Amino acid sequence: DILTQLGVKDISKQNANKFYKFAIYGKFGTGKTTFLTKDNNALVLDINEDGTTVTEDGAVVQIKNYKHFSAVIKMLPKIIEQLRENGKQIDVVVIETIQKLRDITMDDIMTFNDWGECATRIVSIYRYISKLQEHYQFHLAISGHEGTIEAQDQIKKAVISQSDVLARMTIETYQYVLNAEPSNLFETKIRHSSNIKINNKRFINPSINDVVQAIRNGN
Amino acid sequence: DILTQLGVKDISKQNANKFYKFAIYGKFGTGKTTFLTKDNNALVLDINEDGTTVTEDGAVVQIKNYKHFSAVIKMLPKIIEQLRENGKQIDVVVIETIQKLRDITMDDIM
Amino acid sequence: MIRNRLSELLSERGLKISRVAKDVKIARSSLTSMAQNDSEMIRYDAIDKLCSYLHISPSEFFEHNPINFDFTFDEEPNYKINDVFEGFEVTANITHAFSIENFDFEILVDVELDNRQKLNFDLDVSYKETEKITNSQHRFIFTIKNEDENIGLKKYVDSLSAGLKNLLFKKINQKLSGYVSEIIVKNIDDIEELFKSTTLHKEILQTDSRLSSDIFKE
Amino acid sequence: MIRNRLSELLSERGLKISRVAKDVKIARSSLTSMAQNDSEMIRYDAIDKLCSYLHISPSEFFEHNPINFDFTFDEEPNYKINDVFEGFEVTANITHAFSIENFDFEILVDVELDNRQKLNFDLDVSYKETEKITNSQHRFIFTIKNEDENIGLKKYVDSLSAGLKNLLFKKINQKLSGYVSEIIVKNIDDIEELFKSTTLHKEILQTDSRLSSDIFKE
Amino acid sequence: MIRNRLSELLSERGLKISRVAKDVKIARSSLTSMAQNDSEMIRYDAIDKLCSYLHISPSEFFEHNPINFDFTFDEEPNYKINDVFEGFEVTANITHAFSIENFDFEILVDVELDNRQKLNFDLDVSYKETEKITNSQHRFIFTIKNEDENIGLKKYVDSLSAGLKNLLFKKINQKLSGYVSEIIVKNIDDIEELFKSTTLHKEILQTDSRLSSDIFKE
Ligand SMILES: Nc1ncnc2c1ncn2[C@@H]1O[C@H](COP(=O)(O)OP(=O)(O)OP(O)(O)=S)[C@@H](O)[C@H]1O
Ligand SMILES: Nc1ncnc2c1ncn2[C@@H]1O[C@H](COP(=O)(O)OP(=O)(O)OP(O)(O)=S)[C@@H](O)[C@H]1O
Repeated sequence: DILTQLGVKDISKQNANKFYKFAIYGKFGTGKTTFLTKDNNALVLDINEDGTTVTEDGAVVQIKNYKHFSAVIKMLPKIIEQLRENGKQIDVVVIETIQKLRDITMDDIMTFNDWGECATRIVSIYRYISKLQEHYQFHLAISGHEGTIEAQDQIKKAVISQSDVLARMTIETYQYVLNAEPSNLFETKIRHSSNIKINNKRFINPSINDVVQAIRNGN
Repeated sequence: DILTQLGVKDISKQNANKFYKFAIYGKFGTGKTTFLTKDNNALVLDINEDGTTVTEDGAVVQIKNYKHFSAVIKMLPKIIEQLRENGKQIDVVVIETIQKLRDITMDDIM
Repeated sequence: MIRNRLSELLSERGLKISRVAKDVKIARSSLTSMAQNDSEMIRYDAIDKLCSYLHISPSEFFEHNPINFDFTFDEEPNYKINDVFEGFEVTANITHAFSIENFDFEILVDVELDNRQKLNFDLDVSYKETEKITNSQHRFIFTIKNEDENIGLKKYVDSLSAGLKNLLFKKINQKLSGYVSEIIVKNIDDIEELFKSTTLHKEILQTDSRLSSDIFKE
Repeated sequence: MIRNRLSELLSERGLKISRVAKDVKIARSSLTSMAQNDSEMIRYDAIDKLCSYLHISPSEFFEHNPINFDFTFDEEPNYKINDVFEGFEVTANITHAFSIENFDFEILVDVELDNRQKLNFDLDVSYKETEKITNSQHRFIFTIKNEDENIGLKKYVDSLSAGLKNLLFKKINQKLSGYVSEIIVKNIDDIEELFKSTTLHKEILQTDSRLSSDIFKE
Repeated sequence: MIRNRLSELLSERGLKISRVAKDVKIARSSLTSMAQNDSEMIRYDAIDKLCSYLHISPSEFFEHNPINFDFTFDEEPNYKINDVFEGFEVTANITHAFSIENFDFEILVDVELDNRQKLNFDLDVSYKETEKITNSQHRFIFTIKNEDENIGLKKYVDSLSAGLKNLLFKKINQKLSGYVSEIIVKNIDDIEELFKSTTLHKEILQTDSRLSSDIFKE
């Protein structure tokens, strides 16, 4: 089959159960981690930080070194199988901070040559995670700090391009709502098929499930 | 166990008895130290100051030098064991002023 | 056919390779290679030191059989290999890097009897499938197309002692693995992994191919 | 002690070295060296081709004896050599070039039995005379000084088979000839002939020394 | 086996190391090392000065026993080490830095008798656990796998005098500690503490491993 020999594949079947990636950038104390772990079915790879207190249930692994980060990503297939074997439910893998990934990769490589290598490390990680993402049915989520998400463009470009849904979480009694509605002041994008229509792009008390259901089924 | 070999651990068990850290910033004379030592079960590592008068009971250690600060932190495990052995109850370790930590660390690096 | 019997003799007496090497003053690496039939030449000194040490006559050390087999592989094989792409670079699964549409060729075997008379048997071997022995390693499997015409070859093979038969099977496989691996490495370009580094060519050379046929049963 | 029996087997069957080399496809030079016990290593292929060709089991090809002898030569010998002049350059008679006043040293021999037990015998060897085997060639003759103390060594030597004994005598002589020749070449400077050219050093190296003693009778 | 008896003699007479060094004019550091059996060579002058000072004959100074033991460690051991992470940098507890999944190897011991005859015993040693001797220091514990086959070795060991036995046990342990420590330091990278500085490699070298087995009881 010349079709099979090349990578050509049908879209209707590919978009049916696809596991979307989610990037959520927020200001301080906006409860961004709450959203990612609200489903209580998450594995949090936090970096030099411990915000697992807000989460009620799940598995959390502290990352203290770039070497430690490389190991967990390489053995991530094996890990997911064990937590599921233990009966723990993992549907989403979360990296707590993109800025810390910049800091750790920089230490490993320690100029624009250095910055380009740092970008190369970041792009390589996403490609590796994605091939496993299709294999193990795990949603990926990365979170960062507002300062658009704060970082150097080469990274921002890569993150925004690859990310399916990019959202900004803000608090508006006070209410916690995720707003992905288009806007010049802040940049947000949710990907849905032509037939699917999002009547409301702001979600109050949001969870990863609710977003998934909105992007697969009618809002 | 690959899980145990890495640091992956369950959250339900970790958040059950976790000891939370507390940062309390206040204006002058807002009784901020009262709150921290109201439980009367506290060890106050005050820095170049003495506000232990508001507290009723507990243990207070004056910190006068960066070298003194390093020593108490390094031997803090041993200390907690002794005060508890004496029967004094220590459940919270308090550093009176973050700005003084800036001042002392700056002297050490200068 | 001829092989050293050192591995069997040491096992029965229970002596370990390390102790024998220390006493007979022969370097461990050489004695281990000679324990296997891998070495091509043996120094007269080694034959006497070991024979005096294990109170074994030279007869016992070597097993002989007048039979002798020869294998020749076609200079021009028919091979078709189709690149599969699919990002092999991320996960090291050879199947993703390349797929063999069909690889078939002929191996000519001459079973020379003890008498001067010799018999000629011609084997045609074709690709069947790529089995996955372990998650990280695979073994290409090739099956002989014509076996009914060459049934007589099997009668000569099983006549050998078990130790000689195991040696012959290693020889036929080692050559096959080198032949097929060398052909593939040329047609497919190497791909280096993102995350020490294992290039595609190194993985292909490591890969082993074992013939699956009625004639050879072990 | 171990030697190949190819020279004896071929002689009894009457096959010439040339015909055997042509058939077994082994180069004449290698087969001739292996016919003598000069070679140090033998290739497994050679053991089988010859054994199948002469219908001989591997046992027959090798002769073994558990005995084992070792010889060590003194690092510091006592040697006095006096130049004779007398125009050696014209006629190539070594005696004219140089004369040995006295060359004496010790050879230490350890006769290891089949059992772990070993016996030590110490031989003292001295220069006696330079015999003229032919007009153009001479053989230095050295005689063991103490033989009565080392009579027991002789009892172990004659216990070997004739073929092994001839091999051992070649080994002791080859080493002695190399030892004495190397010492002399250094002390005496070379002289080139007027009238291809044969320098004194080349003649000294060619010269052979054979030990003359009761212990060794062949 | 041979050791100096200076430590015992001085203790019975009650003389302190400092006074003896001042009188015999021997530097304290050398006399202390020689008080232990650590030194490898002793100067003739030291043997006489001390012997005249303590009215002791040379016989008394040295204790001798014709027995002699030899230990050889496998060049290729089987070792698996898994990094534990867990922020060792903060608290210096080796266990946090690394964990040994399994480390096993063989030590070959030759007990040479007074007679030329020697006996060979082969010991297989494996990792068991890492005991914590003190809060800041740990001692890896290794246990001999096969002891029943090597019961005879124990009969030779306890035959020595207590002073010689204590010396032999120090020698076997010092070598083991160097062997295991050197292997681990290579596999695990060093980690420097935040708060003089004690790197991981320095701590690993300081760590000592002591064999725990029935054969050695002291
Ligand atoms: N015609 C349209 N009407 C309404 N909304 C639309 C329309 N086209 C796109 N959108 C919105 O934009 C989403 C798709 O954006 P994309 O097509 O991925 O944008 P793009 O600019 O082509 O790609 P990048 O990756 O963002 S540069 C949809 O899910 C809607 O939210
Ligand atoms: N809970 C309280 N209820 C009533 N009065 C209080 C309370 N806490 C503090 N005070 C008053 O404040 C006094 C103690 O003030 P401090 O605890 O010294 O203030 P602080 O802000 O912690 O320290 P500084 O040195 O003034 S910045 C008490 O003696 C009371 O007069």
